Amino acid sequence: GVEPQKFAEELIHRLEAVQRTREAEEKLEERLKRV
Amino acid sequence: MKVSRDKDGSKVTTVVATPGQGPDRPQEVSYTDTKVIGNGSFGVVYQAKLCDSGELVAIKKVLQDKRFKNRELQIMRKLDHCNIVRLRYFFYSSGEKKDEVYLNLVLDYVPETVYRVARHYSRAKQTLPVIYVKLYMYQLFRSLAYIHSFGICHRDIKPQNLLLDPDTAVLKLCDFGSAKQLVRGEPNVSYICSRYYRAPELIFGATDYTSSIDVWSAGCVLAELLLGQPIFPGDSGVDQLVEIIKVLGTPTREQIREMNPNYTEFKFPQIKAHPWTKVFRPRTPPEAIALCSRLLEYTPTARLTPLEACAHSFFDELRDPNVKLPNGRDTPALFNFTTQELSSNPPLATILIPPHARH
Ligand SMILES: Nc1ncnc2c1ncn2[C@@H]1O[C@H](COP(=O)(O)OP(=O)(O)O)[C@@H](O)[C@H]1O
Ligand SMILES: [Cl-]
Ligand SMILES: [Cl-]
Ligand SMILES: [Cl-]
Ligand SMILES: [Cl-]
Ligand SMILES: [Cl-]
Ligand SMILES: [Cl-]
Ligand SMILES: [Cl-]
Ligand SMILES: [Mg+2]
Repeated sequence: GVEPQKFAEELIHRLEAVQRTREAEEKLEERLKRV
Repeated sequence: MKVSRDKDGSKVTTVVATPGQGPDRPQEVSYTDTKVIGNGSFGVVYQAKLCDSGELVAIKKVLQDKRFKNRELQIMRKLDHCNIVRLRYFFYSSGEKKDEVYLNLVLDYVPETVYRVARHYSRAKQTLPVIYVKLYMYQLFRSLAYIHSFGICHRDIKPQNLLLDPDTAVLKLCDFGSAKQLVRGEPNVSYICSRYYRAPELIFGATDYTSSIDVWSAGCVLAELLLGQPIFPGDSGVDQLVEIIKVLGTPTREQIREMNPNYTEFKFPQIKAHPWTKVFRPRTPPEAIALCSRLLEYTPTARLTPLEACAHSFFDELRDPNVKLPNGRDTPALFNFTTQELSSNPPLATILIPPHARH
């Protein structure tokens, strides 16, 4: 909906958040297995 | 609306109503034993008992508004299909407040929904047996093939809108309150359909979408039946698209173009998809997963049509002449296709109608 330029920015920002969460998830696995 | 008390002391409601189908000639309709069966922001659903026949009916009471823009009565008068709930009568009534006008849809009563039965199995930490998943999905795709042949798109396909008789395994699509006859070149509102079941091109704001948004919704329903919960549980409209992308991966530029060409130039982050075999439980039947992968496509024209879906190999067991319900009784009507129903792909009848049912 709304302006495509606005909606695309919000979607990009949220998808970047997904990438950061997934990357932090694997780093947490490595930290836990190191313990 | 007059009221009387019969023997057994029940409250009897008598109205003048118009038949849902056939000639426009009003008739007295009397019912009793009314109780609230469902709810909405703009109305109430009741169960009642017709006085002459004793049959249970449902009465959907919907508040009328000038800006409401509800095509529900007009669509329901036109529909006649074994997998769609039949309109027996309709009449208008007034509420307790001034200028409070209600449309009353007297429908055939069906005791359960796919949502309630699925939730019941889910709460018992169990999955619905696959034969019922085939039966429910097949009848849904059958009803979508019917309405789509008129250009009519339901736009709110979800488990709550799938009526269900558990004794017979008959499914009946209901709740045409969002339904519209889509006309090519005439735009349609993109904020439509319940969030968990909303096609991605709608979330992208496409107004030129087609009846394939229902096939995406059916895919969500099938996935939910296999999973035990909704597959795409978005917290909001944009989050719903994020939940979709978390499973299917980021749509390609060509898929974005097919959903909404205004977004083809944007470089979105590439989210790695979950493999289809990891989305569901290990013992989920592989044909159910395969069929689901052909419904939950980004590109709307790549989704199976409802007639093609009915012909998918996941439903082969339904076409077996030995197939019967687990309780013992035989399956409901499955192969009595009409010319209207088959109009999208008339040659497919040789696959949809097996020789034993041609007889
Ligand atoms: N013909 C019917 N027979 C029995 N129950 C019904 C019938 N129609 C609707 N209901 C019940 O009432 C609920 C609300 O009706 P429906 O028209 O589907 O949606 P809404 O809540 O938008 O009106 C449905 O989910 C279903 O549980
Ligand atoms: Cl803002
Ligand atoms: Cl762990
Ligand atoms: Cl609901
Ligand atoms: Cl058209
Ligand atoms: Cl191009
Ligand atoms: Cl990237
Ligand atoms: Cl896809
Ligand atoms: Mg509904």
